[PDB]
Amino acid sequence: PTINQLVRKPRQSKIKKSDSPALNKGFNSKKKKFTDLNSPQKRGVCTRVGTMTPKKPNSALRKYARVRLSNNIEINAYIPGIGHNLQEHSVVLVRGGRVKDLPGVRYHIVRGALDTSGVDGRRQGRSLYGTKKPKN
Amino acid sequence: AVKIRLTRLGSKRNPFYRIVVADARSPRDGRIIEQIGTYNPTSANAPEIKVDEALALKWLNDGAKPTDTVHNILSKEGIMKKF
Amino acid sequence: RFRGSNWKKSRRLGISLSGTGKELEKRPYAPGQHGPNQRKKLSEYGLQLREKQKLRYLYGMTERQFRNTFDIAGKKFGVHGENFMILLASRLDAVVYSLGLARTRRQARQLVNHGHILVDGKRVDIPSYSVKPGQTISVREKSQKLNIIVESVEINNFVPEYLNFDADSLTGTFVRLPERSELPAEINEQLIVEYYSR
Amino acid sequence: NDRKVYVGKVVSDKMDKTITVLVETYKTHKLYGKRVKYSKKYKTHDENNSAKLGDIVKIQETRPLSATKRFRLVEIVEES
RNA sequence: AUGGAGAGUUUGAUCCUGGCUCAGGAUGAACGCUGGCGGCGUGCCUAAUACAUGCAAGUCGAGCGAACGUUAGCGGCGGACGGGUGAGUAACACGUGGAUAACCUACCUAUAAGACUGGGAUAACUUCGGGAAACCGUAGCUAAUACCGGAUAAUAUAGUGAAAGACACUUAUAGAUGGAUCCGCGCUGCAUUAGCUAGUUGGUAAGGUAACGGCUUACCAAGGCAACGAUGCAUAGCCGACCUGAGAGGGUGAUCGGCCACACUGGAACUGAGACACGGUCCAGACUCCUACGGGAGGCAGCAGUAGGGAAUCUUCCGCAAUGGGCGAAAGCCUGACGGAGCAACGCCGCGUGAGUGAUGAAGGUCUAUCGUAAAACUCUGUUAUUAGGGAGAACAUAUGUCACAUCUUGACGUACCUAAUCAGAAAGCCACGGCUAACUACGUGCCAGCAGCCGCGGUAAUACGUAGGUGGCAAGCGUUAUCCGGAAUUAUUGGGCGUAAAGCGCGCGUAGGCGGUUUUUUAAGUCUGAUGUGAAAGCCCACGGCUCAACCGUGGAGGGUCAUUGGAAACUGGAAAACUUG
Repeated sequence: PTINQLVRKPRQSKIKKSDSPALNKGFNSKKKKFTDLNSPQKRGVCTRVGTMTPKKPNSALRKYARVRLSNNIEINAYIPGIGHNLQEHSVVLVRGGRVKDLPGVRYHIVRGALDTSGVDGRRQGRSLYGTKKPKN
Repeated sequence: AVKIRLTRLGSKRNPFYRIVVADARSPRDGRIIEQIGTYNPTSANAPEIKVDEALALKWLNDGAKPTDTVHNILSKEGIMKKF
Repeated sequence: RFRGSNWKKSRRLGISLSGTGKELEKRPYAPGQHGPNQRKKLSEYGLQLREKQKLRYLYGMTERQFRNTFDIAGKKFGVHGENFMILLASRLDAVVYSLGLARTRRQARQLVNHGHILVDGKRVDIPSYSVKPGQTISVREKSQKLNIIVESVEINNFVPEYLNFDADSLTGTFVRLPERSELPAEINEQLIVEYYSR
Repeated sequence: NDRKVYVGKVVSDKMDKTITVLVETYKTHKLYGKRVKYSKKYKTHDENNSAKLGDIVKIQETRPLSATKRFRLVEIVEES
């Protein structure tokens, strides 16, 4: 803890990397290179539906979504809830980041969000997987 | 070339203004070096005319004359016509 | 004002704390979903949120609108804990809230709907004001008082200091901001405005 | 508003008065506070005189009257 | 110095830790929801996009060549224009002091040399003409306070231009304008870039910019460098702003820019009361293009709008009236500078959509007394809504009579404060629904779907889930969107380990220098601190006054932060003489 060589030679900070690096980004075609944006809002347009089986910690069954973002790369999602949207090819409002217990996926759906409304079997949630005009 | 200016931070509810010596080719708002004070031309806020223009009335023989319909404020005074 | 319904609030808050109440036409013990069971135990955060159960029903001391004078005069005099409890009831909606002209808790704020308009100032038919040294809720502009507010001229006397009703206006505003005594009993100071700063 | 008495020492020189004086000062950085001493180089000039092998002198900030050189002052300590 | 209590983290366990997820918000912060209204404000932040056009500083003269100052364009203006920004540079582009032994000038104001003498040409009227037009040819022109001899005009210590209405001209000269000729600290990162550029060192040129001078050139020697960042070199504005710390300030500097890089493009003969010029002037380029294909030259980094990319990403509603730039001895303009706004519940507020309420009150919705002091059906406020008159500010002007200055000259929004009688014209709906992040119980559910902000839940009592009456926060507000702040003491300028997390020399060796005996020290610099300069701030360590309080303005006592003077204390890092010696 000696200060001579401290202006001769400095120190570092910690070492951390931020969250969702292949997110918060809008891929170019005119100038071909991405934008570092951290946008509030964004879209999702669909390529498949997707589902993998081996689930230990829950040990029930539920699928997810394989939705591609701009212009030739693998981007993957998951539908956290009791609502099955047996759909695809949508145009939505993204939710950024991952919910607990799925590795590598960081992209999601807001309730409603211009494509569908949601799993309409919900009426008590009034704020989960599709819930609009709910008597409070 | 010299003209009058004013300051701006946040109030009105009565036509207010200020006294200063800015440039000619510019708007009502201008930079002020020797702050002399402000001016209240709302005929209601008499306690706001604390302008001590000491370097603004020294343009009499330097370069100044009533312009832009502002002679009414100088009409009450008479520190000119020295030539 | 109300924002719902209240009078189950015997076991939610303490009480509105400046009246008689609508507490016990029934079993007033169990607060919610405990009817065949024990009481509610103690904490600080259970304590803190009990405090603010007896702040947001006590008055219309709504969050994100009231702590503000606490931090505002956090540059003015004294550890602001009891300053707050005398900074949420040192208004003309409080120098006239203990004045006893209301029968709904909203009618000390609604003392001026068409009641007390111009307290040396401009007609203001509102709940609150800026109750500085000697600041009332005084007589109406083109009226004086109404049959829903002047119907309780001194509906209870001995209304606090700085609420010294010189009547037919139904308000008293003797001196200044009020010494926080003549207000809720079982309340504290470091559990009014020392729970909020975190 | 006058002109200082900037001083220093000398290092080397080339044909027909490519003269110079050293510049230095007492001061520190804003970050990690040590009394480390520091310098930068200057540009004075003579006929050929104020030069290498001992010219502890003064310098000036005036009109240079010079190519990119800047100084006219020599106020000395001594010679070798 | 108005001083730092965060959710849970260890193996199995107290214990020294270990930082994560994470918090609350604040963001030009909004998306589904929800869409009582607004005070005032900002939104090509999608793409410094290609274009539905024009759009923009503009018109005129008792001083001047058409008509009963109209009709010129000489002359003046403009042209570098308001506005648009943060495409482009590590740069005096940027905030402040500043040698001027690097500077001057008409616009703001008074003037001053005088107002003498001049010729006469050019715009229009076009005078005369070929031909898709209009592009171009003949070509006297008629004047102008002017294109314009000549006198001395001032710096020989010997430099010229003035052609005034009426009871307005050109010069010796000025205070000034952007600036700045420039000085200084302002003036970031990349060690995967040191044997240093030939001009590296600086003197020496005919030259010249209001401006010294390797600035091109003028003459010669480099080791000038030198292991210290030569140099390369990547974003390339700064600075009143905002969240903010206790304080050092610490970062982003977008509404808000006072200063500068920048107008299709490379230039550009030009020029200016201020230059290579955003609707100029020409000639090279690739663009949607206009053209008897004279060949036109235009692009909204200036309001719109079009195909758009679109989390949202706006009114072509109006036209000078809030300031006159310019033209004018004058009455007058253009505003697209500045204005008038669908307003986006974007900021948050001004407060309004129920009352006197009510005996526990029912026909009971998780539970099986709970939110039930639920209800009804009675009354209370104007404040939303039927109308109404709606004139809030404020002083404008040769001849009016003789730069202090002024009347027979200032209502699109010019109707606001709208008390106003006033019915009852509801304040969408809240999350998880246990305990922490604050929450209440359960039928559906038998692992079938499935709960879940770090902790964390359904396999036959989800005090989590599907759903259902709400208590903790709430009523213009519900879950989410992600940015740095004290918090993060996971920068350590205040607040950094050495054997052990995640950490100590292969060492004989060892340049630069960070440090670097005792005592007196010659120093009289600096610190001790300070006379001074006391040169302004709108507001400062503060507070307050105008204002239906909130959108919009102000007294500045805190001297403007060694700024216009260098100090006395030698106790010392500091021009630095030695002695002590056993270390």
